[PDB]
Amino acid sequence: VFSDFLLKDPPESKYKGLRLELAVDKLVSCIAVGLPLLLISLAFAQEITLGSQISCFAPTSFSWRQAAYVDSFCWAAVPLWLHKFFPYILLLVAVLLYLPNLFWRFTAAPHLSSDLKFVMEELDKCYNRDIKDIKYPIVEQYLKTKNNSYGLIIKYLICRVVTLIIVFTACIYLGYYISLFSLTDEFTCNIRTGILRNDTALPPLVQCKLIAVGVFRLLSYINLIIYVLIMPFIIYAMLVPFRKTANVLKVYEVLPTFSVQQAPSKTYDDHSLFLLFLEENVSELKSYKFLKVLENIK
Amino acid sequence: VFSDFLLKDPPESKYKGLRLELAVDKLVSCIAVGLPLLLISLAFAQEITLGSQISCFAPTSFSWRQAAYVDSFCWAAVPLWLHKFFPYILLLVAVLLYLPNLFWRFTAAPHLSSDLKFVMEELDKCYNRDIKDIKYPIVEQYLKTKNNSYGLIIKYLICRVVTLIIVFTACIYLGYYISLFSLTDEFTCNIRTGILRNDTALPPLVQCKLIAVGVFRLLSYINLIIYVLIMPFIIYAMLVPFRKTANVLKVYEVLPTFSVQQAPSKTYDDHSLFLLFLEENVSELKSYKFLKVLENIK
Repeated sequence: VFSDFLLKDPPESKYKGLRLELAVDKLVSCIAVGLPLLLISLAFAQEITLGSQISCFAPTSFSWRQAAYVDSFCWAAVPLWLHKFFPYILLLVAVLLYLPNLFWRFTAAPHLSSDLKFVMEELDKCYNRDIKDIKYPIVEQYLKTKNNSYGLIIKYLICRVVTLIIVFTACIYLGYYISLFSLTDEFTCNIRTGILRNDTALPPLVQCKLIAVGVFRLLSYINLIIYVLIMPFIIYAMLVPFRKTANVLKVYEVLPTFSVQQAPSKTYDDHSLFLLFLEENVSELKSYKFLKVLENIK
Repeated sequence: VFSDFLLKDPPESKYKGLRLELAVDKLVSCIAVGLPLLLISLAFAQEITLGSQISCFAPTSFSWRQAAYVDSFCWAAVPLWLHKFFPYILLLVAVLLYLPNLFWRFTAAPHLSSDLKFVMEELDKCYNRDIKDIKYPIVEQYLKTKNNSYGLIIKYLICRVVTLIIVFTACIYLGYYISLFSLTDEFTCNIRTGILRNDTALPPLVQCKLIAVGVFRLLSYINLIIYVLIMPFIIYAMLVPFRKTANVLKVYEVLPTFSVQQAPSKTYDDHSLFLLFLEENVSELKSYKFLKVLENIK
């Protein structure tokens, strides 16, 4: 009947902590954000301890400031900018990896939270009414409405694709850096450009060794290992229809007011993602344990 | 009848988190504020690691402090001030981009929040009364009153226009800097002005190379790419009437006390912006899901 649709008695803070993000996605994002931040914090601290990036052997005739000038000249411009922009690139990739979390929180979190709250409220009310009667399937209709939408799934896929693309780009950059800075970390520098061509009082070439190359190599190796370890998790999370989902509704047709589920399908609609979130958050539902034990009774 | 106008029972904290800013606007503002701040923090840290901005080759006859004096002279005054004022300009544009958020929060947030609260309260009360009757359109009148106002839409347009203008000015400045500081980062410096003209003990010219030019170029490239990526979002947000709006009222004429909407129009009035905010915040409304499932029933 049209008597259960009243909403004059809504819960205040009954749920208080609904999980709006999947556990594996949260873990992957947390790792991929924390590791670069900590590693470049370590790099900044280590070079602050060191105080320089490149060391060049200047002739004894040169004074202190002439040696400083040649050091600065050789530090500015085989691709050399890879070693110079490594921490900035790591910050950029860390910020880009943190961005999808903000996008998901700002574009899809409130609607998903409201839908989950409504669905579990309806489930609990229907279970209580049915268990009181034994001493209308609103949830089924809401899921049927969700069966044709495409917004939340598109947002989730966009977040996962952006994260995967950023991770792959970072992996490519780190591998290229590791391959390039492997033979040596020293080169020759020519202090000749400009007016310095005329005078021959300066050596034609000076040996310049790049410092902290080994530390950067170790950080690149760690980042590459972590990223190639976490990439399969992102790939698996992308395949929403093929996730190992446990049908929470499979235990709910024991009640008389629930029909047997038919036509699973669940290719790339909001039904699949919503079912995944419902399975994740079913721990809060009070009636789930009662339904499970009642099913195990028979 | 004139009996539903009582207000002796208002909710205390029923809503608790109404979204007073659009998701895309919030994301654009957050990105355009965070990126420059982090990038100039990186620039400050990097030069603190470096400790200098310009390196000049001084003659061996010069002492330490004479070289420091010529370094300072060449650092002070082809436009050179572009490289000197880059972080200050970035802070200025970041603060100017953060200003519209404060303007919107101080001038339009409370009134919009109150209007939204009143509208959803009226919607919920009318739905409950109608669903109780089946076992006066105050919202329509309030929207008709809002159909002639122009304040909130003017404030929103002012915020968007200011943000777009600041972003475009920053893009122009960054492009000009990138174009200018591309051929070289070194020049010649003349230590002659004042009493130094008479004595010939100083070289007529000295080579001075600007340091951190490549880092500034990379930061400018990143800022320009991000800003030209986010500008179309601002342009789309400016076109309020042409937004892909979903009529939340389209599901509300099922109730007998609701009339069919007519004359959409919605050119540049507060009705369009208020409808956009209502569609964004409809997730909090309890009756929206019930109306959706009832509409899907038929």
